[PDB]
Amino acid sequence: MEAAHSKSTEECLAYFGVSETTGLTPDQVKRHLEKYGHNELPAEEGKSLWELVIEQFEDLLVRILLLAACISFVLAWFEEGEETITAFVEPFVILLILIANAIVGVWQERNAENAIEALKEYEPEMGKVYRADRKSVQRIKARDIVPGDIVEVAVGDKVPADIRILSIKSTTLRVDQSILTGESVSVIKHTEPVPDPRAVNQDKKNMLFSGTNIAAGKALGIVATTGVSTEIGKIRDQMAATEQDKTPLQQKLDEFGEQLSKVISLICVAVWLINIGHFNDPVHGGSWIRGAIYYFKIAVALAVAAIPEGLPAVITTCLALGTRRMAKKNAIVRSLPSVETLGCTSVICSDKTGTLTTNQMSVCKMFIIDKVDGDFCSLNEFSITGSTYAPEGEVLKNDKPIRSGQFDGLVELATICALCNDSSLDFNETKGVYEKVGEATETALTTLVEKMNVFNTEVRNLSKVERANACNSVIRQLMKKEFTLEFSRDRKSMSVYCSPAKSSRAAVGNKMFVKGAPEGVIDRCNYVRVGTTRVPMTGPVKEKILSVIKEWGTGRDTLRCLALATRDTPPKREEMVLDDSSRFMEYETDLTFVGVVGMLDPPRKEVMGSIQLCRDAGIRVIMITGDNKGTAIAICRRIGIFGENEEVADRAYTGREFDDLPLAEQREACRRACCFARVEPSHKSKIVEYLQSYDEITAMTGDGVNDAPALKKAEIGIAMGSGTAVAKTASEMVLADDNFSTIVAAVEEGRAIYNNMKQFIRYLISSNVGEVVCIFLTAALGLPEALIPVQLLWVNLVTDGLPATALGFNPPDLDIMDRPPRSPKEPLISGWLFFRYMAIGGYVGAATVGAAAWWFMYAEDGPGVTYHQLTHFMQCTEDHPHFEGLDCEIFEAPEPMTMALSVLVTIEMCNALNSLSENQSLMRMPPWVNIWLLGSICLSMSLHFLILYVDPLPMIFKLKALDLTQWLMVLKISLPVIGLDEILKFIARNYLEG
Ligand SMILES: Nc1ncnc2c1ncn2[C@@H]1O[C@H](COP(=O)(O)OP(=O)(O)O)[C@@H](O)[C@H]1O
Ligand code: ALF
Ligand SMILES: [Ca+2]
Ligand SMILES: [Ca+2]
Ligand SMILES: [K+]
Ligand SMILES: [Mg+2]
Ligand SMILES: [Mg+2]
Repeated sequence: MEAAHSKSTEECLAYFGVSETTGLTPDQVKRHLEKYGHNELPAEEGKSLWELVIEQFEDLLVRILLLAACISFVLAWFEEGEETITAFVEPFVILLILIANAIVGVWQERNAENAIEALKEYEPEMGKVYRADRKSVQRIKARDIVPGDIVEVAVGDKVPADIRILSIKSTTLRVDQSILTGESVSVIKHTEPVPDPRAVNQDKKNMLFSGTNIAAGKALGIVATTGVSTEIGKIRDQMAATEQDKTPLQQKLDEFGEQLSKVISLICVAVWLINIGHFNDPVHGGSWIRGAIYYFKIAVALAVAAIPEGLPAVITTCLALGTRRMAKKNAIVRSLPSVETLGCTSVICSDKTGTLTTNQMSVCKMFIIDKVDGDFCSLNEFSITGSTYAPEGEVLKNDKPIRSGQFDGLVELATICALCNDSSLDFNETKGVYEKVGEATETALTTLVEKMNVFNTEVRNLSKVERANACNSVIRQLMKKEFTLEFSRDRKSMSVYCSPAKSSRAAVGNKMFVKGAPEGVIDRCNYVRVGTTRVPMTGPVKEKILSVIKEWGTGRDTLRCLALATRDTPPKREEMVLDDSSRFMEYETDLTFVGVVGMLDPPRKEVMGSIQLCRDAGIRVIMITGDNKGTAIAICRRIGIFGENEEVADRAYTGREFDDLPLAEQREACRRACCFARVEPSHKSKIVEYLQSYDEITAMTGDGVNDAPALKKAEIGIAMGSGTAVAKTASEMVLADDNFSTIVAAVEEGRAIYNNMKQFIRYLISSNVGEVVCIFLTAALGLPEALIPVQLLWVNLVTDGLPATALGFNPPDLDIMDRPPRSPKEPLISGWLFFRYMAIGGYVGAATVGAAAWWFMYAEDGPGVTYHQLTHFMQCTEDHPHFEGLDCEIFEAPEPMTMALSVLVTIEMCNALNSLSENQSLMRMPPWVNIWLLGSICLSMSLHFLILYVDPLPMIFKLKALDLTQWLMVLKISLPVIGLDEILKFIARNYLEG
């Protein structure tokens, strides 16, 4: 606990009784835990109140049905309806379907959040600290850090706790603290005291807040506060939902449901108009109000029917369900649209180092100069065993193990690697493995030096903890590190200014030690070290040096190379201005070349596969990396971006080559090229922008801070679990797995959600069109009514519920990942599908009217009215326009009506079976692909039998239907709807378009 940023570095140190370079003792940590608790926020809890999630009423179309239930509650309250109790059923036939869908949505949401919180909580967040028990920085669960330990944080890192900056290791420290202050651009810090106890966070320029991100630099601090006392910890409970509006496809279907409300309204008012000619008929006693309320009831019931009340839930669900599956593949979705968007992605740009490759770097080859004599130049090459970051392995020259201290050239090589390095190693006592701290490239150097052991230091007798940095530390004693010129990607190198260590001999020379991408560094060398000697750089030498790099980079190990050099006579520090990062390169000139290291960095197993799948899915994959063009192309081949032999001249480019081109041609290069190399963070962004200028959906994959811009710019930003917090922050998705395959899976899933949405819509429209076709085909053709207000509410309850919501659990179509991506601006409803909705809608409307007619005319229990309906309904009371005045009222017979209602349900349930797949056959995609659907259907059929045969019920609705033969008819009329769509799918398949 420390109230102050306004006290000096010293004061804070003294406050906790801590040696700045060593950090807390075990016993100091034991106390501070007890006195302050773990560094975490208890919260973790309650993201939605059981109630909250229930209130996914409030939606577009659900509020309509909600209203509809009130009028039925009020029309019932005035003693009537048409029958007395039949009016108190009405409201529950409407609420029921609503409750059902609500239950499922709520369930899927709860399951999703659980699954997500399982994934997020899985891998523990780690911090880096100096503590007294270990000389080198060590990594602990952030949870364990307490006020008063020395914390190290560098570029990319999430600040783990609220920290008072003690010492800035780079020329600058830049923090992205948007999450706290809203401050959108990164901001500069210093280590000087900020006197005002009052001062706002923005003015605490010597502090670093838990949850912010280091955008540039490296720093050392002492922790002031942790857990709930944390500046961000105080404010959590609060905010008006920095939470959010719905997803593009959600807004699309919403707009589609808005204008389906239009059309249904019209057909509804139309029912009420097309009738009310029947608003004087004997049935409601001819009153000049009664049958206007009745046909108003027919309208409303028809609206509730036609309306897809479950559309808002089924999207919500397919979404939550998509998330739940992504979480099961260890992918964290930070932003809902990510799966649907990724669904129609035509291009996946991707970083290389740590993203496409494993980022488990090992130095396996290195060389220095051996002989230089005129046009002859020769190198001492070396091999290094050990693939891992473990200091165990040996240097080989000519298959024989050497003692690197034998070669002065290697002594300097080791010296630079050690000194020009912001990273180190830590040995995990539990996992029992040597882990990097800071960047892999840099750490590889660290582990290299330990292997080279150039001062023959005695290490056989050291713990695995001590052995980690021993040889490095030895070098650190040999030279004092005045300051460092942080690595920056423009010059593609990094520097370190040093003076000799004891101050034993003042002015025997300061040095700068340099490491960097070989082409730039070698260009800034005028000399070439030969052992302890120096000689002028020359063409033949450069050509030699470079060719062996080309060799290693392009070879079968595809080595990642770094050149190392010393500046023998640096500027005086006084002539050096550190404020301006753009002078660092000139400072790094007049160099002496020492040598080269080549690094092994294997491509991930899963990658080549995923790329193949993208090809098939019509998706492009571009590599975009700061690394050398040689090695980047070599790796593309190894990954399958390029085949092992292809002129690539026209479709791999460096940054320079790319910038050399005119804008027009840059844009076009992006369309054919798959490999961009030696490229800055601005370029990654620009390339993505270019792709986006073909109105395509672009995804960026990456691990590093140099990916954030592109990660942000892209439609979907996918960050590695292993990578930086800043890359993760700029992302919509995070592979905690680091498993590239999930990207493809995620594509497939977004594709499937779309297709599931489609099938739902097809199912409802076509079916509910038939329900409407039906009522208008009677009223026009001039028949007795086929259904009543509650009978309409019944087909609705039982066709528009779980059989529909179920489609959302349809499996992926069989060819889903074999057609190219959908353009995002495609007509939601295809002209051709609109037709298919009508074909089906028409058969359904006609099959249900034809059913009641068949009861009347052809049926043996029905009166034998024979063809021509006997031509009207006029008959009325006893024996009229005497046209076989044989039977009196048979109209109002429940039999014809309950016939139709049973064809409607049965047939609707049939073309749900067509809605397992857009254009696939029940022969290839059978009904048992979706069991959930089949259950729902039984539940409906089941519910529909109940209503018919449990003896109070049929009165509330209508008389039952002769099991044995009437059903055989219902089924005979309804089954063909399947045969119809299945020809219609045959059309769209065996002719094709989309
Ligand atoms: N810490 C460092 N110090 C000096 N040079 C580096 C360092 N890290 C990387 N480099 C060099 O700078 C280049 C640019 O790195 P970057 O832009 O991050 O792309 P990538 O890491 O994928 O190569 C690398 O290819 C490597 O040659
Ligand atoms: F890991 Al890279 F460019 F390939 F930063
Ligand atoms: Ca409905
Ligand atoms: Ca329906
Ligand atoms: K983005
Ligand atoms: Mg990377
Ligand atoms: Mg990198």
